[PDB]
Amino acid sequence: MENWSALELLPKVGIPTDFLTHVKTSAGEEMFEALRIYYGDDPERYNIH
Amino acid sequence: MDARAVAKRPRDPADEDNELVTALKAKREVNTISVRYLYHADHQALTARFFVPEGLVEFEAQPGALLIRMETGCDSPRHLYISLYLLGIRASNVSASTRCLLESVYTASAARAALQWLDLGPHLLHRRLETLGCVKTVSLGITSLLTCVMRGYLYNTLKTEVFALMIPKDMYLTWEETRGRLQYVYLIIVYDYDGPETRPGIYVLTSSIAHWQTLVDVARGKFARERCSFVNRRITRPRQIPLCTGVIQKLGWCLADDIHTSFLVHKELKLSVVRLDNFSVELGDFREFV
Amino acid sequence: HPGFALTAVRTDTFEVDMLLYSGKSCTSVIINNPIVTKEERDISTTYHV
Amino acid sequence: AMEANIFCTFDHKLSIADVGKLTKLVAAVVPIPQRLHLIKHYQLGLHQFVDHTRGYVRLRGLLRNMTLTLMRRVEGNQILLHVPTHGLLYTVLNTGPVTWEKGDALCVLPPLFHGPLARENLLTLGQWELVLPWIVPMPLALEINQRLLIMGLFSLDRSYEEVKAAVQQLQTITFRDATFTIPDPVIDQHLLIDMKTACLSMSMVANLASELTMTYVRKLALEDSSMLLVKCQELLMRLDRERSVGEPRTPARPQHVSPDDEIARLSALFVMLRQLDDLIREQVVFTVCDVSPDNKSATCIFKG
Amino acid sequence: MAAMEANIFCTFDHKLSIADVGKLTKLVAAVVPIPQRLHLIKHYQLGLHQFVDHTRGYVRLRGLLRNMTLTLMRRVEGNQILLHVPTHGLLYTVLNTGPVTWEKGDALCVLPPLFHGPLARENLLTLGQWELVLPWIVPMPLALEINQRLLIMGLFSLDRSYEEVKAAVQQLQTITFRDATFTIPDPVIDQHLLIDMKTACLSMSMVANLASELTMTYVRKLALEDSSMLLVKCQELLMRLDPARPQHVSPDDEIARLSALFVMLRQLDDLIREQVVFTVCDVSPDNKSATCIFKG
Amino acid sequence: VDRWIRHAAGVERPQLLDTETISMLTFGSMSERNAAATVHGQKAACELI
Repeated sequence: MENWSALELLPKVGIPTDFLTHVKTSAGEEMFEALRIYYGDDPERYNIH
Repeated sequence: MDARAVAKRPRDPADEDNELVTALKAKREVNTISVRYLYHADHQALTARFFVPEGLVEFEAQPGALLIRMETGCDSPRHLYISLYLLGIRASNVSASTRCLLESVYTASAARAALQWLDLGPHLLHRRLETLGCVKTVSLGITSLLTCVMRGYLYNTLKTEVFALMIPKDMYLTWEETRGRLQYVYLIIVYDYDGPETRPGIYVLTSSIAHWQTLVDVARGKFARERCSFVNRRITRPRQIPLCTGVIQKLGWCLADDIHTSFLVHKELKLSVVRLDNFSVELGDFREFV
Repeated sequence: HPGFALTAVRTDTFEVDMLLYSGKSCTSVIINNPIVTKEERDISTTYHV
Repeated sequence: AMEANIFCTFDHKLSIADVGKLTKLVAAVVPIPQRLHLIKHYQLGLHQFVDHTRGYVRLRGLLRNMTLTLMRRVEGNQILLHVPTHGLLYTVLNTGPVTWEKGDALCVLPPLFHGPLARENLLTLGQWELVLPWIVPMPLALEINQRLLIMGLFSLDRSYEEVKAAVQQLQTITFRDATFTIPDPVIDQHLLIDMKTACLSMSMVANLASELTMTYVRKLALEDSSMLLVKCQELLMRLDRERSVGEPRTPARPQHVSPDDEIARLSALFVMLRQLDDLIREQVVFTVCDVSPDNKSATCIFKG
Repeated sequence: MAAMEANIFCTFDHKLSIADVGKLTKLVAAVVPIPQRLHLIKHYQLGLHQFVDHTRGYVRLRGLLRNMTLTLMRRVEGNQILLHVPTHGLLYTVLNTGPVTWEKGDALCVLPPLFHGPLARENLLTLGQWELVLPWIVPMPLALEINQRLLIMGLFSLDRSYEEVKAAVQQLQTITFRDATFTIPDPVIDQHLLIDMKTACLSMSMVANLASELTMTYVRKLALEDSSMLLVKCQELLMRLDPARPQHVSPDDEIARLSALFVMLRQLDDLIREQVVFTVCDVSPDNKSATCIFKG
Repeated sequence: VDRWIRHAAGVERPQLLDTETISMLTFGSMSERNAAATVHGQKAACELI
């Protein structure tokens, strides 16, 4: 798996991203390559080994 | 809603002023009552007062005992509270020397009513009993006002001393050879069905076991002798239907390492008793097994 | 005499006062500042530094 | 704002007189089907679980999964509700038919309206009404569950008067400071399906175990480590009078049952037990410490 | 002695690869049984793996797991493992390991691990001749089906030839449940069953005598009149053959017989029961998290 | 025969509970009684025919 975590910590200038058929359907159709979601707030971004 | 509001640590009641003090602070009017420190504001243990007849106060005057309620078919009293030591005259497990010992202490006429009521009925003894808790801070009088514990450690007020729980040596037994770091205290009643009458057979039993399945498996060990009797009574007596070879229920748990033997002293007579120390109370309902 | 040739083995326990030896700076232990965890249990407040 | 609370609303506007009938139930138990936050009053109460052809068992089994929730304080167009934490004391309310005594175990049961009228209801509001469960003491509750099952065992044979004379007495419980007529599950002659669904579960083991167990007793008997199996095989005779040289000295056993069908007899033996299990036990929802005078409110430590 | 500590630190002697520590971060809030309950346990005591045996009996793992003390993992900073011990009756988050849909509101029970279709157990942690075998948390109905079959497996073998024993074990080892298939690793007839198998057959026998004749005849009378989809199936489970009014109406004695029968179903039915622990409230849409309350 | 051998050896005859025997294999027990006086120390021997 491509490692995540660091994407949630390193600052980004950010983009006004837009795409059709909602954020969820684009991930549920696997049209994107790597993906990850979480509905809670796991402190994996807080942990730093 | 404010970001500082979630930054706040959980509120400390001890830092805050007392509710009685706060209303006085708005008026700045001193009162004779010492509101600076309310008592029993810190006890996790829950308790409730029990009025008791004067004839059953003995043995309970020492802190640490067992108050099991006893329902009765009389309209008054409807519930005569019973000490576990008072129940020892009834239990078959007690030695005849130990039984004769405490039985002389129960010369009170109010105590005499208890033995009359256990025998008259056809109902089994465990159905009429109900665990409540343990003695502390005896009131003593014609109508004793015990402050029985419901769930928590026995101890003196202001935490000055932690009361031990007392259990008679004859009713105590250890299944394990090596004590664990923790062991729950399961009060247990086991009938030995026979013929003319079904004797009881009390056994308080500390054990490292917690799960109900393994707890009743070891209980089938030494108590298997009653298991041969309960089945033999079935083929012997059609229409008669004996039920429940025994009963187990949780009473609490202890640190195990603190346990040691001791003896009570009341009315000159001595009685050796196992002495649980930091016995947190955790009530458990009767659980049937065959 | 049986036809066996018994050959018991026997472990023993000799108490010994061993002497360790090591060179200078053979290893560097690293330490963090000790932490004081807190606990509550009515009768007592056990701590575990 | 330290205390947690479950808010509720009202679709119908309350009458000012109706608001005061909730203040008579400040401490009453208010079971909730599922833990949430905002809750419409249609979700509130046991009334949403009311059924027609379904029997008493459906009302009780759903109640076991319901999250019991004590009433807190009515506040205008709201209902505060707190779900008790385990092991803490709380002042509940004795809405139950029988007066409480100190130290009694308590377990929730669905309400049972009977024949003659007594107390009825106060919170009718557009078809829906705020029914509340009884809070019977546990030792009596075991007696209640035993009656409804046995009264349904006689449902098959209502035709003879001697059976009806017995069910008429089982209907009348007699206990301390109370007498009641627990309603008969039988109605419109034929029994309600939920009781018939349960009554078979008792008759299964009463019959299915009368043949399947014979094969497994003889093999375990060889050990005799507990010796009881030597007498346990004679426990299966199911008889009272002593045998009189009719020679049924040994139990009947199944003959050449198919190995696949033999597994099905045991695999179905326990699925019946999974349905019957709900009535076998009653969790102690509350344990009273000292009843308050007037037998209204009573402080109790929560359990379970 | 201090009462057993609420917070437990687990530290691993073997050096850990980065692939290992990443699995632990996703493993947070999983149920991790421990035996010692020491304030600073070694990783060898951690997990269920040390109790594995050459027999690999699924039965012995059931009773040994009941002596375990369940704990919830928390804060996996660095090498340290914060195994908080939940208090009874309070809410706690829970993270699934075994693939089960978990319908909301069902009772949960800790269970010895099974295996899904890959059989690889892949993404498991191996750590130098050691593994971290975490027992599954399963819905209560699955705990019944996984165990009621296991009691049958010791019974059916008692009278059948060894070729016919494997034929039944081959079928009973698989258990479908909520779409997903499941299968029991290495079932083992053992003395661990015989101590339990005997009391079950004894409980089967005492119920046969407790029943009143009306309680057993209730279905055979019902077949004479009513017909239903359930009643037709029950006749397949029973011998075919071998109003006159009930022979004896003694309601005070009838109800007293029922009370002894409840002692059996609080016992014999409990042999397949495992003590309930977590109580689900709201399952997460990913089914990887759920709030829970109450313990065994 | 099984009981007669024990008198020839002096070994005590076990009557362990079936629930105890399960834990007996899962762990162990100090089945041998401690001597009333250790004149020297722990006994130690084995056997290899």
